[PDB]
Order: sequence, then C-alpha cells, then structure tokens
Amino acid sequence: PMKGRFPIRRTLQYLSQGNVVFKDSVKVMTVNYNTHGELGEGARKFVFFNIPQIQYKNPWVQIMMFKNMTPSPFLRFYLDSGEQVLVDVETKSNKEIMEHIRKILGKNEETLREEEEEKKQLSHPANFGPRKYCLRECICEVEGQVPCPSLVPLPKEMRGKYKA
Amino acid sequence: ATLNQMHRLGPPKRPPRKLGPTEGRPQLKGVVLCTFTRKPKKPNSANRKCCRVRLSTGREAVCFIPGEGHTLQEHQIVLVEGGRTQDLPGVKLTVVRGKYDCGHVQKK
Amino acid sequence: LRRKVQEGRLRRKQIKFEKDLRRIWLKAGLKEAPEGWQTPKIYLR
RNA sequence: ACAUUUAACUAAAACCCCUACGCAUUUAUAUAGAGGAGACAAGUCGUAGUAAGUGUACUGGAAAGUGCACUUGGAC
RNA sequence: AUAGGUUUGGUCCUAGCCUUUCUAUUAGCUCUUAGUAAGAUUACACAUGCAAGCAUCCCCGUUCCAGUGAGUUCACCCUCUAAAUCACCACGAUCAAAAGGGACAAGCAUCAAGCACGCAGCAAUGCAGCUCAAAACGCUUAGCCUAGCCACACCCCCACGGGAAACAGCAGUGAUUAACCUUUAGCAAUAAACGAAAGUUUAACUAAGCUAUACUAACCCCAGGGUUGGUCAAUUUCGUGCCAGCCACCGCGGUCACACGAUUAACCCAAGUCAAUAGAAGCCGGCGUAAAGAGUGUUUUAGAUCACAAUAAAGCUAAAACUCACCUGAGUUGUAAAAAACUCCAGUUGACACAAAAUAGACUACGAAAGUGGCUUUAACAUAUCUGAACACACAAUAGCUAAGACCCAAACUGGGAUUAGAUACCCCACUAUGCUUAGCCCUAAACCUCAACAGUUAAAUCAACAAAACUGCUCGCCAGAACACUACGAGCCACAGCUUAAAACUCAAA
Ligand code: FES
Ligand SMILES: [K+]
Ligand SMILES: [K+]
Ligand SMILES: [K+]
Ligand SMILES: [K+]
Ligand SMILES: [K+]
Ligand SMILES: [Mg+2]
Ligand SMILES: [Mg+2]
Ligand SMILES: [Mg+2]
Ligand SMILES: [Mg+2]
Ligand SMILES: [Mg+2]
Ligand SMILES: [Mg+2]
Ligand SMILES: [Mg+2]
Ligand SMILES: [Mg+2]
Ligand SMILES: [Mg+2]
Ligand SMILES: [Mg+2]
Ligand SMILES: [Mg+2]
Ligand SMILES: [Mg+2]
Ligand SMILES: [Mg+2]
Ligand SMILES: [Mg+2]
Ligand SMILES: [Mg+2]
Ligand SMILES: [Mg+2]
Ligand SMILES: [Mg+2]
Ligand SMILES: [Mg+2]
Ligand SMILES: [Mg+2]
Ligand SMILES: [Mg+2]
Ligand SMILES: [Mg+2]
Ligand SMILES: [Mg+2]
Ligand SMILES: [Mg+2]
Ligand SMILES: [Mg+2]
Ligand SMILES: [Mg+2]
Ligand SMILES: [Mg+2]
Repeated sequence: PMKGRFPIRRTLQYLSQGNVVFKDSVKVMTVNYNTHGELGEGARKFVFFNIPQIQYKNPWVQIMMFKNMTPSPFLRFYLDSGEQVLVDVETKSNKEIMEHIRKILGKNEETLREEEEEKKQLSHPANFGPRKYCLRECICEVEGQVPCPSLVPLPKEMRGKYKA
Repeated sequence: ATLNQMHRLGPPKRPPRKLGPTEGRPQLKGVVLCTFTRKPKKPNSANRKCCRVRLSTGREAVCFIPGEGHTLQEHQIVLVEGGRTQDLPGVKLTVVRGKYDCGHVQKK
Repeated sequence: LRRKVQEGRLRRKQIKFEKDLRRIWLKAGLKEAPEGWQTPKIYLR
C-alpha cells in the first residue's frame, strides 16, 4: 500500500480539494505551532492536513513553519504593501483556521468565477487549429461543408489534374 | 525505503540499454574473410556452416549461414542480421539469404 | 614486480599533483610558484 | 604603444598602432612484453580416526598440517 | 497486464530471461486501381540550371521566406527600455532587442572539494570572504517544453584576419550507409518585396511526377507471406537417421520425426506478410536463512511525534611451578609398546615470580561493543524527547609489526627419538617467534541473538517454509539474476602483494 499515515494527503484530488486561494497581496505565510499541548491541537492538524492544500492552490506564496518558539500557535501573513496580519489559532480547530483565513485573505467565489469566465474566452470555439487548442482542425469537419479529400475523393471537375 | 529516502534518491535510473553485435542497426554489410564450420555445445551435435566477416564498422565477427548449402567464398559481400544461434556460443550474427552474393537456398 | 608498478604509479600520481598545482598558479597569472613554495612529496614515505 | 588639425560671406574637410603557440597543455590511438576472466572442452576419450567453520600467522619429510582466539550453522 | 513459458526427483518461495500487444526503419519474398498524407543514412564533396527584385534615377528589399540538427540550459515569466507599426501635434497602444531578477534536459560522486569563485565604502582603501554531499567543480550524452521555438549558415565558438573557394535553397550528382523522390509547370490562389497605381518578381507556395511508409475507399477476372511440439490458432505421406538441418524460451533430429527437407491439408493476417533492429510499458517492493541491518557509540544540518565478573591506576598473594640448600636412594622421564633425553637425576623438608587467577559460579551480573570472574584502596560507569555517518570524533577479541624489559609454563617453526615399505602431519624429547609489562602501530572475526534504533499492540485471516509467536507507527542504513568479484582501476589510510570503498567487458538461463 501507499506509505505513511493518511496516504490520501498525497493524492492530487485531496490537494485540489483546498478552498483557499489567497489574494495577490499575500506573499508569505508563517505558521508557528507547538508539537505538544492540547490547546494547539487543531493547529497541528492544520499543518498536517491543510498546508499541502494551501500550497497547492497558492504555489507562489512562501509558506514556512516554526515549532515550539512561542507558548501559543499563530499564523502571520505578510502582504505586498508591507502590512502584516496576525491570526491567533489557539483553541481553534483546523476547519476553523481554514474558514477564518479564507474569510480574511481568500478570494471570494465571485472573483474565482470571474477568473474562470475570463479563461473561457481564450479558447474561442470558432477558431480552427490543433486539438491541443481548438475543437476542430479544419472547416471540412463541419457538416455540410466540402469534406476532406482524404476520406471523400473530390469530383473530377474540382481537381486540378482534370482541370488542366 | 522511507519517503524521505525515496525523495533523496529520486526516480529509478534505468541503466542504458546494451548495444548488440549490430550496434543497434537492423542489418550490416560485410566482406567474407574465411569460411569454416563449428561444432554445437552439447545437448546436440552438428557441423554448423559459419563464416568470419569484416563488417562495415570495421570489426571482425563470426556469423552463421542458415539453410542447406551455401556458395560463399573469400571477398564476397554479404548482409548480416541479428539473432543468436542458440547452439553456437559467441555466434550472434546471421547471414541474410537472397541478398548480395549469398543466394537463396536451392530447391530440394 | 608489483612493487615496481606500484612505485611507478605513485611517481605518476606525484607528477599529476605537481602539474595541477602548477596549473593553478599559471592560471592565476604568477609566472613562477609562490615565493618560497616547494611541492612536498606526499605519496612517498 | 598613441594623438586636435584645417576651416568657418551658406558650411565643411580630415581620422586607420604593434604584439601569440611552445622541448607548454589535455585527451585519445597504435606498437614490445606481461597478466587475468570465462569456456567442467567433444568422443570410433578413461574408468568394478583426526566435526564443521571464521579471522590471522607459519610450514623444508606439505596428497595437507600446525599455533592463538572466536562461532554452532556438530556430537555427548 | 486478466497474464503466460522456463530452475527441482518433487513442493513452496525468491529471482532473472523470454512470449502474448502497439508503432517506426531496413531486409527477404510478393504486389492490381483511385484519393490523401509523408519521404538522403551522412554539419562528407559537389558538375549543371534556376531560387530577388522593384521603381521616373533617390531609396527600399535581397537581414525575410526556404534549409539543417553540428553545437547546446541564448527559448519562458517579471522589471526596465531601444529599434519597428499606428497614433504619425504627442498622450499612448501594439510589437520587441540589449541590460537587471527568477525559472529551466539526461547519466556518472570511482567527478568531493572549487581556487578568488564575496562584502563594505564617493573614492582612497578595509574586511576575508564566496560555492558545495539539499551535489559546487568536473567528464560524458542529446536540438527542445512542437499553433511552434532554439542554434548554425564551409572551417578557425566569433570573422578585422587566415585556411581556402563553400547546394545544411530547389532539382540533380559522386562517395558513403542496412537506409537511395523529378536535373516538372505556373505565379491562376495565399504569403513576401517593391510601386501612388494599373502591376512586376519569387524553386515560398500552388498544381503535378516518383515511392506499399501510412490512412481512406474499391475490384469484372487477380493472393501472397508466415505458421502448424508446448507457450499459441492449425499436419497427411514420404525422404534423412545426432547427419542434413531447425527454435523467441523450453527444446527436436540416433529407422513409427505432428519439431529437419519435400508434399498434402489446415491456421493467422492479407496487398501485404513479418525476419532483424529500435522504441512504447518498471521499483510506494524488500533486507534472520534467497541480494540487502555494512563490529561499537556520539553528534551536525535536519527529520519524526514516540517530548554482583565495567574501566583505569597503584599496592598485595593462597595453591601449583621454576631455581637454590641439607638428608636419603640409584635411577628419573617417557607410552599402546619403545627409543632418545636427564642422571649438576629423583623423594621428603625449607626458602622462593613482571606467570596464571581451584572451589564460589547449579550464579547470569557489569560494560557502547570488543570484553570483564584472586584481594585492598583511589578515581569512576554521558544525556529528562527519539532518530541521526564506510569517510567526521572516539573505540574495537585473537593473530601480526616497531622500540625496550620479564620468562615458570604453553607453543607456530627448527632439530632429534620411534615408527610403513614413499612410515604418524598426529606419538616422545629439546627449544624459538608468540602468549606477559611499558610507549606506539595495524583495524580484521561465525566482531552472531546471523533479530538496525525508538514507540506501541495482542486484536485480527496467526502464519509460504524453517529459524526466534504475529504485527503497527517513525527514522537512518542497505538491496534489485548468476559469475566475473571479499576482484581490476581510481581515491584514502603510521597499513607497502595490507585495510576501506568498489566496477566494466566477454559468458549463461538460470543461480
Ligand atoms: S483537414 Fe480539412 S480538408 Fe483535410
Ligand atoms: K524601390
Ligand atoms: K542538434
Ligand atoms: K560556428
Ligand atoms: K502569386
Ligand atoms: K553466534
Ligand atoms: Mg564473539
Ligand atoms: Mg517467472
Ligand atoms: Mg525440470
Ligand atoms: Mg517489406
Ligand atoms: Mg521609440
Ligand atoms: Mg533580453
Ligand atoms: Mg574506477
Ligand atoms: Mg553518498
Ligand atoms: Mg547533436
Ligand atoms: Mg561561423
Ligand atoms: Mg539539394
Ligand atoms: Mg555543404
Ligand atoms: Mg527510406
Ligand atoms: Mg519557375
Ligand atoms: Mg506532391
Ligand atoms: Mg516441417
Ligand atoms: Mg544473504
Ligand atoms: Mg550485527
Ligand atoms: Mg543519537
Ligand atoms: Mg552515507
Ligand atoms: Mg585490535
Ligand atoms: Mg601481540
Ligand atoms: Mg619466549
Ligand atoms: Mg542505527
Ligand atoms: Mg549480479
Ligand atoms: Mg582489496
């Protein structure tokens, strides 16, 4: 079987289940947590289960972790403007931390839908080209248009050999 | 191995495949230097028709002549393909019948 | 006979070491070795 | 190493240097000679006590043996 | 992989090799028509003809298109900002160099150190730094991430200069390779250049020529190639007789050969077939006995969640030896039986170690391991997370080597005694190195509980086998068929035919 505890964490489906897409302001995220102590328990799970998803959805955001440097667990976000956002996570569950960070620094669903609609415009359906970019290669694939000579030989009258 | 060790070592690195007597080519042209016969290794017994040839690469190699009856002499041009002769140790090349000087096996 | 071969190999190793050391100061621009420098014989007791 | 001239009632002309590479350095090929690995060759070839080991060290009456330590993957 | 064949007398396990599938090139044999796509092996040398003009002179273009894959992290993103197009009064958009920041192929660590590779200051100058086992530096391989991009344009990276006289433009040729397209037409379309424009030019391109390389469709007559022991669909008769020959693996052939050759029949695919070659598809599995836990411990950068018989010193000695002395005796030793040897021999008694430590111990302790078992005393047995190294730092039985010393006993070697018919290597006697102490080396063991360290469980189907009940979490180390090979080369070491690390070629179908 897959090595380690909770191997589901190392699947692309789980990594893509993350729901936090940070705004463009967030550059760095430091996660200070304690290996022991019940009060930081949720924070530990946040490191165990949710940091991979956050990083997968935010590849260009620096995420760095620190252990047993302060009595309490906390998150700090550094923004492009120089503003710093501190989120105390002691006594919180990892779901609460995820929801809080999504609320305060995550792109809302409307902005994500707008981005998806903007993406859709790039792949214009009417454009003809390679399958890698277009639905169809050539107009010959459209029903009712003159078909490709590979499949249907063209009548003798429209071919240059018998027009010359 | 642990996940850290697998990450450190990285993906398996398959050794490069070994080039055979033909040096990864379908066939090779050769000039016959001398003809002789060799005896099989034993589960068997025979007098296998073989010939030494200088290949186009310049190396000299022993090749097997298949079929009943051949008319190969010195200085003749042959085409040799791959495929080991299982009975003859060290003979990994076979002459192509019906190409250049080596003619097809005569009927009956 | 392995003594002769081995000592010849040790001599060649010393020569290679000296050649590399010379390469360095030649590339650095110094026409000669560093003032007072003498390559030690490290491969012979 | 090497150098600011002419010209100027509209404005222009003129411009140009000499030195390296070797008995240095890298790798490769060829050649004298020496040495290993595999191939238990094919037959109209031939035949009716000292337990095991691992390290070392020695052997000039060596068809194998001995000294020291250790192991049971022996016996009692 | 829905797997299959093959190790053995047999079973199970492990493990390699091969089969079945899909493409590409070449070869054999065989090939009818039509449409489409694709089309030197070679950055080797090239005969010949064309491939760049336009235009009232200036300019503009010929820096493009077309070609090749030699070299090879120049291609991508961001910042800044030229040239170019359009605004063309610029405001600025588009496009895109140079420069700055980041990203960016494969194999080899037996390429492990690079050798000036950094910083600060206006400068003078000062500091000594910078990269690197999370792979620097180095060697080798390859065009790439394909609406396309990068690099090159005969060579000297470059091209002032030199070699020297250039098809990697189209057609074509020579040589070379297994590899082999016409020395056609037209600018009618699109694109490019030029022109104010009608237009002109273009081996780009368009339309044709050749070729089973491929796709699609067809055919009145027209089917070939391979295969038929198993894997794997399918053999009648003869011929041959371990020969001739055949096989991808296992294998067949010695007078009944479904395995060779011919013939008959059958099977698969089919204008193809399938012989060779090359790709397509690889470790989330293991390490007591199959390859793999490398003798012991510590820690670094990090990762994880488990937060009384030790050893060094000093002293000391109860038995038994050796040596010396008196008294006594003529023999003592030696063994299956003897001979040599000793008779400065032997017995009692007394004195007397730099050697070794009965009994306790039927105990199972101490120490990281190696090891440690006579008595006394002095020092003394790390760490309040865990893991953490062939190489760093400290240790490692026995054997072996330098200097000095001690020598009872034992004892490799060396002599002698005794022995068959080439004796006993083996028994007996004598005596070395060595076993001991001091100061240094060497660094090997069946260094083994043949069980890596920590933490946890006993519920599950307990569980290939045997060994030692079966497992889980986490970390480090190690392993990917056999042999070559506890090897060669490289490197390191107080080691000098020594130790550690450790391959490749040829070979095999197993081990
Ligand atoms: S691809 Fe459209 S006519 Fe062929
Ligand atoms: K013009
Ligand atoms: K290339
Ligand atoms: K060049
Ligand atoms: K035209
Ligand atoms: K043991
Ligand atoms: Mg032991
Ligand atoms: Mg198998
Ligand atoms: Mg068998
Ligand atoms: Mg063919
Ligand atoms: Mg500009
Ligand atoms: Mg640039
Ligand atoms: Mg090497
Ligand atoms: Mg390493
Ligand atoms: Mg290349
Ligand atoms: Mg050039
Ligand atoms: Mg040409
Ligand atoms: Mg040329
Ligand atoms: Mg071809
Ligand atoms: Mg023309
Ligand atoms: Mg054509
Ligand atoms: Mg047959
Ligand atoms: Mg083993
Ligand atoms: Mg062990
Ligand atoms: Mg530790
Ligand atoms: Mg290591
Ligand atoms: Mg030792
Ligand atoms: Mg000693
Ligand atoms: Mg002695
Ligand atoms: Mg360990
Ligand atoms: Mg092997
Ligand atoms: Mg060695």
